[PDB]
Amino acid sequence: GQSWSLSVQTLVFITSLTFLPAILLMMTSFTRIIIVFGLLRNALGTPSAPPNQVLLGLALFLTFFIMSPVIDKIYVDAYQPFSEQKISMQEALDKGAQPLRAFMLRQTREADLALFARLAEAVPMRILLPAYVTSELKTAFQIGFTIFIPFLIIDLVIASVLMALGMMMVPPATIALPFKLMLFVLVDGWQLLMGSLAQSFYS
Amino acid sequence: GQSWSLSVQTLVFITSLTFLPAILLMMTSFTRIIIVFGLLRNALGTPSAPPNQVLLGLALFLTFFIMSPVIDKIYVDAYQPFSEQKISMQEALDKGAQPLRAFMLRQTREADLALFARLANSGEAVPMRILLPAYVTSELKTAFQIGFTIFIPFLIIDLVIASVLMALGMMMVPPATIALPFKLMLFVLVDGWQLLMGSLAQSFYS
Amino acid sequence: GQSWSLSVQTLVFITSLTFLPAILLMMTSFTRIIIVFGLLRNALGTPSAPPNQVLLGLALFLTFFIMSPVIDKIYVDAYQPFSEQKISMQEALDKGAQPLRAFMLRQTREADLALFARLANSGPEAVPMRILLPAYVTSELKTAFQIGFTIFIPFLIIDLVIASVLMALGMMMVPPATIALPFKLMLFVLVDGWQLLMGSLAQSFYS
Amino acid sequence: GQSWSLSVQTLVFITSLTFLPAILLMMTSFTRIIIVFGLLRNALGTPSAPPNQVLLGLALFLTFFIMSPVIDKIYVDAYQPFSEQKISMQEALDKGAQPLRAFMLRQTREADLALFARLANSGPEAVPMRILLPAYVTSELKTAFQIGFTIFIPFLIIDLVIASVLMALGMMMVPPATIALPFKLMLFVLVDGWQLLMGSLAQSFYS
Amino acid sequence: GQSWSLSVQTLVFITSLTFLPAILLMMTSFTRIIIVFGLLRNALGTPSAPPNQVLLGLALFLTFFIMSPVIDKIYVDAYQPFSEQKISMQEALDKGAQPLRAFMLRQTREADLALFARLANSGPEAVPMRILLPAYVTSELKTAFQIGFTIFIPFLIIDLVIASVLVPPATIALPFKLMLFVLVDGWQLLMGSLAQSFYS
Amino acid sequence: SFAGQLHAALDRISDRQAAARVQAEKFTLGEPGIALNDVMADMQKASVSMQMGIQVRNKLVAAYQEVMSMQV
Amino acid sequence: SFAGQLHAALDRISDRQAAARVQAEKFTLGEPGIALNDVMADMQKASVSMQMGIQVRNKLVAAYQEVMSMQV
Amino acid sequence: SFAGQLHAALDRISDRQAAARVQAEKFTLGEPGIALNDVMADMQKASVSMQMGIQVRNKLVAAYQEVMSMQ
Amino acid sequence: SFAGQLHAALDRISDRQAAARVQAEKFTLGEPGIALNDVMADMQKASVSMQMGIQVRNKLVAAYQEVMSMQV
Amino acid sequence: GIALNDVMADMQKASVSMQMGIQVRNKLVAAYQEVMSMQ
Amino acid sequence: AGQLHAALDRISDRQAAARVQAEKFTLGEPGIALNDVMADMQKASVSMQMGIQVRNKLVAAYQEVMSMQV
Repeated sequence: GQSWSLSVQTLVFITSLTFLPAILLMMTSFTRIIIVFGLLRNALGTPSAPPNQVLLGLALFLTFFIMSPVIDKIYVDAYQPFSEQKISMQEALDKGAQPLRAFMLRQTREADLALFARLAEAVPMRILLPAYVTSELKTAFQIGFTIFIPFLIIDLVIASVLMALGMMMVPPATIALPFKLMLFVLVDGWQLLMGSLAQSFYS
Repeated sequence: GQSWSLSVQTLVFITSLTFLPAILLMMTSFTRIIIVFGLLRNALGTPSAPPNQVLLGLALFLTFFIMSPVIDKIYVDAYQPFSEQKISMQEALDKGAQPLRAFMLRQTREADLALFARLANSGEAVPMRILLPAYVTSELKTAFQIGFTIFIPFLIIDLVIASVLMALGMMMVPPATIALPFKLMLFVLVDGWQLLMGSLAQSFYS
Repeated sequence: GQSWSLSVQTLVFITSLTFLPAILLMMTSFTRIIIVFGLLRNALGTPSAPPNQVLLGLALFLTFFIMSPVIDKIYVDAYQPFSEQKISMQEALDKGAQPLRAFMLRQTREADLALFARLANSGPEAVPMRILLPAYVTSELKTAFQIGFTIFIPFLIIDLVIASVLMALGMMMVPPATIALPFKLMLFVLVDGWQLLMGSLAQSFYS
Repeated sequence: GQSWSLSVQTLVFITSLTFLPAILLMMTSFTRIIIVFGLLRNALGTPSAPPNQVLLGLALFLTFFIMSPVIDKIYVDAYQPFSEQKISMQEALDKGAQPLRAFMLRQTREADLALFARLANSGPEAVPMRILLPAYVTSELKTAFQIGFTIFIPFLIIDLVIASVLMALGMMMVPPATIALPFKLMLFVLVDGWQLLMGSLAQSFYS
Repeated sequence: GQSWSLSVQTLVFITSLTFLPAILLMMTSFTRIIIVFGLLRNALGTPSAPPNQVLLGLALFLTFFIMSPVIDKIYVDAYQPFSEQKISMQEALDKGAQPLRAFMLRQTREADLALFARLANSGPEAVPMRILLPAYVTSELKTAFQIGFTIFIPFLIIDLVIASVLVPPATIALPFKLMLFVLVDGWQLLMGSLAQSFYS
Repeated sequence: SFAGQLHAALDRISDRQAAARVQAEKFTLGEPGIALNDVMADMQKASVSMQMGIQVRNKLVAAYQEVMSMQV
Repeated sequence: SFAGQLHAALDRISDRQAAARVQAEKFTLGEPGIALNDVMADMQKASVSMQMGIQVRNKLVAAYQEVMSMQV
Repeated sequence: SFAGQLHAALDRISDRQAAARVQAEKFTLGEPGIALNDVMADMQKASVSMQMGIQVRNKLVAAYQEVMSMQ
Repeated sequence: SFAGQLHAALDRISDRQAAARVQAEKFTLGEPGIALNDVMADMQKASVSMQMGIQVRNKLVAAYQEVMSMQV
Repeated sequence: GIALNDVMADMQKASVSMQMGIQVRNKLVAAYQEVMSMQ
Repeated sequence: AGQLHAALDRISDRQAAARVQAEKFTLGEPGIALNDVMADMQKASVSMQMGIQVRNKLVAAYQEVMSMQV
């Protein structure tokens, strides 16, 4: 294979930064995390209690902490023999994006790639990306449900108790929010939470 | 034979690269999808639950998968007789826009064709003008016709959970905070997207 | 009648190509259509349900369909003698603005014209272009609101009746809109709202 | 006395044409009208109900019609001598900008003029440029809102009364604005809205 | 040891200043205050009764006050040595961000560095900047929830004792809560406990 | 009245251009009475006037676009 | 029928350009009948026509984008 | 697919530019076969090809940007 | 890591400009030992490197601002 | 009199001072506005 | 403000002086020597060029200032 000139090299390089936000952050890395966070905040019955400019940043740091092996492999085996000019761009790009796909193929559904192969180990890029976004969503929701369960239990139990305490016209939201907050902060909420996230996304 | 020079050819190509993407995505192939995604998102009682970028990317890939046969016909019958300059641009344009006209002419409710016809006062291979809005309207009809059936199950869930919550004499309690988890559970338990997109495409499949 | 040279005709033509589309669409032919579309979309209870780039194409194809007669008159009476050099650009402009002027005159209100006359302080169809155009913009944007509210009426009816039905069933803690929206869309598509809407609007403009 | 040359005349004329928009439209002529229009658009409960283009065009036709007499007097006193080489530019600028200041001096409130006096320490009609232009900008800002409040009040009353009559029926969960918008447009049409609006704005700018 | 040219120096200046909202003011200064503001606002049962545009300003004016020693030491021991010209832009930023790291260590829990380091997966003081900041924001969320629940308790007791008389209780109770809150003047003791817990 | 003055300016330009063109024409035929040092100057003056006109147009359309681009 | 008008305009432009180029070829090849005052006089008219075309293109495209970017 | 066309365009621009460059280099060494009227044409053609490429890229990028900002 | 890459690229783009400045200095003295076209090309190379740097800056800032401007 | 280019040099220096100040002011007020807007 | 007026007037004067001198030389006057007029006209042209350059710079600066998103 030939080698691209400097003009087209810098062209494609400056261009890739345009696709960078979507292709790196949304359909590849952590959309599950932001979906989980939005769900969870909708579960505390208080929209935008922690501002989004904190949760988004924490999600970015989390995804840079959970993509250590893939960025490691890419960095070494691509940029190490490319910063010393031993391999061509149009081939180093693929040799670097190979282990990223090897990571993708582990978090997609073990069956959905078929459901995108009909509608269409070494599956192409056109098929995997949607067949991976869909099966990242279908598990982000499956995790959000488990997150919702305990707060729903708390709300139901406090409603049943206050009803057994003989009162019908009191809104349990204000009387139950402090209990949710104290139980979530007493059980090491964010620590165990991050931990479970990294473990289910990493294993 | 008449033709176009190279300068005006590249000029009209660069020009079409402005209109073609925006509207030939909007008013041609997939405006019948993003409306459904919006109605779904509104149905789950959780606005902007999936980020708009993910939805607008999934719709784009879905429409680049619904547009396999049309784009393939266009590619062959246009480029293979033109990419090696075996035909004039001015006629290859029509010979390549024919399949799009056919695909449009399939997905269309005649009422709008008749409306616009009786409007423009004309008197069978319809022209470009009289077909386009009569197709956009016939798409916007079935869009809502699908969205309502999408709304039906979650509406039923909300109603039944509200009735059950009212049966226990607990009138003062927000229903949505309890409905949302059950909604997401029933959704993910019935293979939500692999059936949603599937039914959508297979309905777009006539 | 004289005639401008070919070094200023092209100049004024290119210059008018800047204004003509934007301004002579926003305040000359169709500004009652996008207002009605926006009000209807805000009436469905689902803002930005159809993308803002779809409506802006339909509301323009409707325009290029309703402007058949006046653009036909302009085309014949201006181009047909011009392209064969029997008239002058300086005269072609006026003889082509004549029929559009009459069409615009048909649509304006009664009192607004005389009000703008006072506001310009001119004595006593031969109305000028300087004072007719705003008396038309106002006559358009005042009747677009009437059409819009007439469109609103049934959706308000549906919302009120579904709210009353939900309340009379003894369920106070239920959001009405989340139950109203599907019935709104179903009633809309049940009577072919788009077709009859676009048709009655274009026919009203025609009359 | 003496005058300039043709080159520098064209130079300063083109530079003035460059300055024209910001230096004459935003801070000398009608900056109250667009603020009134914006506050109205926010009062109807529907941001961007009409497009910004038609409103910005109407607020320009209106200010042309309002400034007609001042621009007429300036036209006479500036062009009529200068079209036939009677006066020089270095005096034409003063003789033209004098009656414009005679107009712009009424709207200004002398309290703010004294505040800019304290700001520039000028000895005590014939007020120079630097101490006057902001004394007009701020005195127009301080009156645009006093008109906008008068505009708002009826719509606020409508919203409050519809909210109260709604709450009085046991529907404490349905938002009132969804029902208010139709009645708001209905009332804004039923009272000959836009013509009366413009006319009252003009007269209130007059005296 | 050499400094940077003027072009790249002002470029880094503008760029590092562009980080202003999130990574400089939102996760270092007042990610604790506004969460408590929202919690307390919803505690009163009147969401968005005071305009948010006055609450954010008050929070910003408070977090500027509560970060006076750090920013003052940074000014003194950076902008004088910088205009002393014996220091370089990179060395300036590092030696001036060191007290930021000390302050960060002042408000992180007794075993959060461990989790975020094992996540950073590096052998065990001497903690880089990438480990501290998220480990900072996490403990910030924890302590903010804690103080918020502390403030929640008394108003919950008030709601209970006014509702236990039996009729909408919240409507007729809102003025009582507001009256007790203005009688106790919760702002002063609130801001005092806030500062005293922020130094810990 | 504003279109009137615009037409007046356009006529002031076009009449000078037509005079220069007619002079060049009636000179290239060899007709006696026209000189080179006249047609050249007339040409140059017409070109300068056209340049002034196009500059005025450009400034005015830029100002109008800036005005209509604002947000009310 | 506006697309037909645009097709006719583009046809006229490309016809003028191709005719000028064919005249240029028939000149430089050595054939008789061209005199360097027809090829060099049309290599400017064709360019001016192309410039008019691209100017109208730019104006129409900008107006279309402004329209479709309305705050509806 | 569609990435094939990207590769085709990029490796049809890069090879043209490299051919023009190696021709200019073999010329500046005085190697017999170049005449200073063949390198200029190839250089200008490579320039206009690169210009067309970056114009297509600008159009496609702006379109994809306007698409991803919808609702 | 990646945090080092920031000021790595910064000093890599600053040292070239420092060398260019020292070359321009030791040339503008009239000193024999430095070529004119040498520094004239080196300055252009430094300028294009600076352009590349500010373009990458703009792209990265735009991306980071766009991703941090959504609803989680 | 004055030296030859130092007039244009001072004009360029004032221009770049205006530029730097305007960029700083714009970025700072934009950050302040985008921080002062939330729930 | 109130000083650039004087600068434009000085440019007008530097132009009008050389212009009047030229118009006095051609019309048969034994007062000029064909060398003062040329140098003075060139100097006037240079002055006018400097003036229009300063105007361009000031207009650019003002347009940059006003076009900011405050």
